[PDB]
Amino acid sequence: LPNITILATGGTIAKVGVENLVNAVPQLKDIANVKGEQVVNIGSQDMNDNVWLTLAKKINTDCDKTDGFVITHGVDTMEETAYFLDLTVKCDKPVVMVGAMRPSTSMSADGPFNLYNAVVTAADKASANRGVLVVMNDTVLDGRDVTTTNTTDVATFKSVNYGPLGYIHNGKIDYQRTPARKHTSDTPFDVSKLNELPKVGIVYNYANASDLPAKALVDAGYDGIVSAGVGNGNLYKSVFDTLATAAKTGTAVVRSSRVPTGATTQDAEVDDAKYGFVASGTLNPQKARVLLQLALTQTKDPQQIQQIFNQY
Amino acid sequence: LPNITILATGGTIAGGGDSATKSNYTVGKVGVENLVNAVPQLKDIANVKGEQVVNIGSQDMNDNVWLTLAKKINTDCDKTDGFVITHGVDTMEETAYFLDLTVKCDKPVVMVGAMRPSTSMSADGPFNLYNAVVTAADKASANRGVLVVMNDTVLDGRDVTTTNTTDVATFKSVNYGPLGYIHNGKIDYQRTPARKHTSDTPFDVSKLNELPKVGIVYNYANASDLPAKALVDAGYDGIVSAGVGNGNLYKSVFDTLATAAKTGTAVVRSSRVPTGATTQDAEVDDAKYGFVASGTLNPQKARVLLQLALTQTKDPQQIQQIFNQY
Amino acid sequence: LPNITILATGGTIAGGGDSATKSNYTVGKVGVENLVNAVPQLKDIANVKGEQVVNIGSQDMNDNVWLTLAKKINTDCDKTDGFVITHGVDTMEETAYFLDLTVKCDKPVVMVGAMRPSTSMSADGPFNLYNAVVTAADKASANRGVLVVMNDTVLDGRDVTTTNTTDVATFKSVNYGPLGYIHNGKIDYQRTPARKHTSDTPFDVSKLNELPKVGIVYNYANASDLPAKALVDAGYDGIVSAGVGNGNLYKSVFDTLATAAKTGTAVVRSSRVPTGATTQDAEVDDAKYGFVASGTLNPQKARVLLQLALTQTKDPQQIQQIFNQY
Amino acid sequence: LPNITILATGGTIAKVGVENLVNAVPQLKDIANVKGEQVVNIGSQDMNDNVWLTLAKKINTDCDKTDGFVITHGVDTMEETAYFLDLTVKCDKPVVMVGAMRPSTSMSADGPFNLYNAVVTAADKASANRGVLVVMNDTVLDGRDVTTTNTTDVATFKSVNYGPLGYIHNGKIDYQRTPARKHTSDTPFDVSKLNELPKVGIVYNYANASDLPAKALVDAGYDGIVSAGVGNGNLYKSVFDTLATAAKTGTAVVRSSRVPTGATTQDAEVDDAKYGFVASGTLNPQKARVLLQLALTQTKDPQQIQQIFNQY
Ligand SMILES: NC(=O)C[C@H](N)C(=O)O
Ligand SMILES: NC(=O)C[C@H](N)C(=O)O
Ligand SMILES: NC(=O)C[C@H](N)C(=O)O
Ligand SMILES: NC(=O)C[C@H](N)C(=O)O
Repeated sequence: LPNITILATGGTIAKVGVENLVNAVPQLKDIANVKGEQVVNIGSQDMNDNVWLTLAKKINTDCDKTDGFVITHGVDTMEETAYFLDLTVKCDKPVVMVGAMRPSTSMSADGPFNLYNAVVTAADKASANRGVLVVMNDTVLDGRDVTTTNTTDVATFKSVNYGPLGYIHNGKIDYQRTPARKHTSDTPFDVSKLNELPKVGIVYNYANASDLPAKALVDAGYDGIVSAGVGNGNLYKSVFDTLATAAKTGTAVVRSSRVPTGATTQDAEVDDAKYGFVASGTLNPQKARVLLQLALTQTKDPQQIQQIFNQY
Repeated sequence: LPNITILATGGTIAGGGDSATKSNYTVGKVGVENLVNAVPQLKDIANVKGEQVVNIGSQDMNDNVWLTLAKKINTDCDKTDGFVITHGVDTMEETAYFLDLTVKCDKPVVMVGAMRPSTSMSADGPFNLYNAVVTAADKASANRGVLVVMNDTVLDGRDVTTTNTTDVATFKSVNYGPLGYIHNGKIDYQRTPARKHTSDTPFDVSKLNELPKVGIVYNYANASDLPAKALVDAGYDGIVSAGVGNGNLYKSVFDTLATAAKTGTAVVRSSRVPTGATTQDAEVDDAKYGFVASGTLNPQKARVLLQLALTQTKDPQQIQQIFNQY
Repeated sequence: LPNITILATGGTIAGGGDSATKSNYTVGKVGVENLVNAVPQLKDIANVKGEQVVNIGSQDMNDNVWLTLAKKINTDCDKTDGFVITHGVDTMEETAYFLDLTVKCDKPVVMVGAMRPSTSMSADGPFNLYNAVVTAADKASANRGVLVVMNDTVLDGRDVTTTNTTDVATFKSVNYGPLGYIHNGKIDYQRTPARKHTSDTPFDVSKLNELPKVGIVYNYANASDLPAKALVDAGYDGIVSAGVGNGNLYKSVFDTLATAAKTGTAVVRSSRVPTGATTQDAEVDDAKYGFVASGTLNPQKARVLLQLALTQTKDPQQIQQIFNQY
Repeated sequence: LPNITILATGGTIAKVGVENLVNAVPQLKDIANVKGEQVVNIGSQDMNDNVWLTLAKKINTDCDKTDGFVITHGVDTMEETAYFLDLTVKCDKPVVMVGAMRPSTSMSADGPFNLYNAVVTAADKASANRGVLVVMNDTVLDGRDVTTTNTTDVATFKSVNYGPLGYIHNGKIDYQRTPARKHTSDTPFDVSKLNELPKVGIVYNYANASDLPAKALVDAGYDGIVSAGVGNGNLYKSVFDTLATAAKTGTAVVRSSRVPTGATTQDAEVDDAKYGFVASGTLNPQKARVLLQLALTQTKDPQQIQQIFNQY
């Protein structure tokens, strides 16, 4: 039976401790020897750079001591942690994240079977070399494309652009897809000796949008700003003016979109080369922030950041 | 044949690039007469009159174009059988909900745009405009509130949103679904929005020169409170939170909006999550902080209702009631 | 607290396997009392009374269980405040539309099932049944026709379908969207089906012992006409075509149904395609062949309406009118 | 510039001849030298075994004479032809199928840009070794998972279980996925010397379903029957009884589902081993018929057919 390490971080799936979660699912003994460690116990709405750095280093350090990792986490920023670990984890043994939309005490609580299926996924050797995974609602989702689509639905987690890697049925996964984008040990991002990440903020676009958010970030000397643009990454004129300034003043600017699916493209309405802006592609704002932080540990050059956004 | 007025505001439906193949284009560069003349079959279904209100990308849409549109429809109601509004896709869902809450004309108001420019191969704008006129000319379209017609579908202004950056099929009513489908110039309506719209709302913009100041802040891991603080320091009437999950806030953002709400800033919890209600009775004690829960209203759509709510009241209980009825 | 009757028919909500982990299970093996007793919180929202009508997998649902359900609801209407019907997922969308067209009780009728057996880890059935009772007990649920409540969502019997073989979230109203969403025991209704249902339909099954014979044939490349010929040779009252695309037929299948329609078999074009109307004024001259276009009705749902239509009339024009109103 | 062969078969994208279709899109000269051949001019509702056999042999024979193939086809059975060619084509040069929901003469006709994007896809060398493709609505879809989801929508074609391979924007594709299931030259199906396929029929399940369709197929001595089951591939009792008989009497039986997404699984309500039935997995009825016909050119053994349904 596989040795599987659960790293617990909190979320609705749990204040409840790592060992209690395991004990609630005695069928885990059927498929793995599971050891639990508490990393934090926080709502993922309070997830932060320090936790991300902790997790990346803990998995990188303990890779050779276990066969697989399950990370119990909140739903709210699961998609941000998953893509951060996707880009920084050098362990090519399965790393699976799981949470729950309903608490332990709720009718038809989703947590137990979710944890079960996450351990099935971490225990499957076919799961190796697919990068960091999210397993929710009997589905195996790659850390780059996966996102929460509904505020309360148990089926919230979907890979809305490129689809899932595999479905789980009766403790077995039929894997039919693997992410082409470079992940884990195929990325140059090395966080082993970092204690902080570049400061990257996100501003929202809408009708009559204020430039004051964008100006507060520039005024604070932020390393990068992601735009949650309208439609194909477009910018209200005030926000465009403040970000045009930012980009030629030592702030990297990424155009993403508030629109829940599809790429922010080059060659549409915005001359990215003229402004020194970067097109996020299918990365939504919060994912674009992840990659922009990491790109900025290697470069400040807008053209080299665009190459990163085309590769990872 | 019914009298239909097109009020043009620009958008990619009125855009052009130098190639029919290349994705490059500039917006709001073609007049309404040009859009009308690219749909020769329009004569078969309506007496079309075009007026050019503005010629902008909807990325530059603003309060003043909203007040101008609402006042014009309300003023001209008795002069026409229906309105079509040519507009950009990017903020269509915002304009549509604004007009849905402020127009008192109960004759069909239909918005329409296009994802491909007028210059491109298989341009979507011509059939979209044909289908928007069909809808505007349909007696059954009346008393449904303000509509968006895109990709053979009639959507209500409240739930309608753009779901994809490039796809001609992008416009969907992601929570409650479309009102009807258009085939061969006919509509089978099976739904009407229950939320109050148009002549059933108390919002009157006929005398208004401006709208209350409402901003949107994004939540994410390690979110800066600096955007929230910038809006509070400029004395904003309202802030909408694009929350994570069921409208949750990073602790820094939480503390700044809690403080803001105690000095009388209106604060609405919405969600960055593309579908589902931001509910009461979740992780946030709204009554305790004087916050308002957006329901199915996404952050940009919650702004619209919060701006109009702040023209009646600054009370968080009464703003909650408004978010439960409109 | 309102009086709610559960009429149990079996389904996976009443299923069990020897493992909480393994996918193996057998259906309709648990009584209603057992389902009631696994939802202790039901006492908080209703006075629940269970009656076991049948105990079957919905894969074995049939005309006689449909007549038994409709007659029982109609008979007992005055004895209760609402009905919940525990049923399998597989044919729920068929039963739901049958009852939507035949029940004259305008008190909430709510159907509910589960994708995981009662024995499985994170079983969906207990919260599903809680949420089906909430809906049945909600005064606002009345006059909406027959409902399906699954995964925190209230769906109308006409548009509701199962979209996934295993997913707890499978039930969706794929053309016109849900009626409301349930959070913390409360419902925000924003839609009601416009098609006529319940006390607005002319269909009366109170005296009926049987339903007219209606079969379904599948279209595909190189489709055999043998299924179609088998139904015609047994003198079927109606055939529904699961067409390709916009309800198109392979030429062999076409020729057999054309022939059948000229001897008085009712023939409805539906589509194997999971969303969208099978329209008139496409590739098939329906008036020429005496065919009927199903609209948004999928083949199994078109059967339901064709069976009930054939109890009033065998005329293709009047069956077309029925498919345009119900 | 790539040499690209268009094989025309009909559909709404066209009675209009192969050369007229090309001439309507003069921008094709920008991206390929395109030669057109008329194979048939039929509505794809009348697609048939003979056409499938023609196409497979024509592409296999002409592989070395061109850089890429585009097949113009009706929407209605596009998903059946695509999966047939996916399994029988030995050319690992791009094979792209395209159609249109609207005719040439319609307002905002989709055909022109659809054909353009199909040639972009056939001309891209990154398209090679992904198996037979469908390009519709700016999307590249694998021939196995792709299906029509709406009767009239231009965006009808989707890979509803595993998602698309790539999006097309400005004549370029960002490919992020490839089908894992074995296709083209990785399959043993060889149709080069076949003039007919095994007779496989499809029967529909619903409440009070007649056994008469299933009995007519058995009575005709059909080689196989696919069940479009209810839910997870289940069978109305009458249909189950007639198919239990078929399976032990020289008819292969495949359990598929009328439900538009998800696998028909083993280990649910049906003892497949006891009945000698095969579970289709994510193959819908009409796709299951494709693979069942081809499996039956190699074997009649239910256990060997199940292995085929687990591999292709
Ligand atoms: N269901 C959840 O996990 C929500 C919670 N606020 C979290 O993300 O931690
Ligand atoms: N397709 C479009 O219309 C996009 C454009 N930027 C607009 O919103 O005006
Ligand atoms: N989940 C389910 O209920 C499936 C079952 N075969 C039924 O329809 O009775
Ligand atoms: N749009 C289409 O192609 C439909 C047509 N009946 C076909 O498949 O040939």
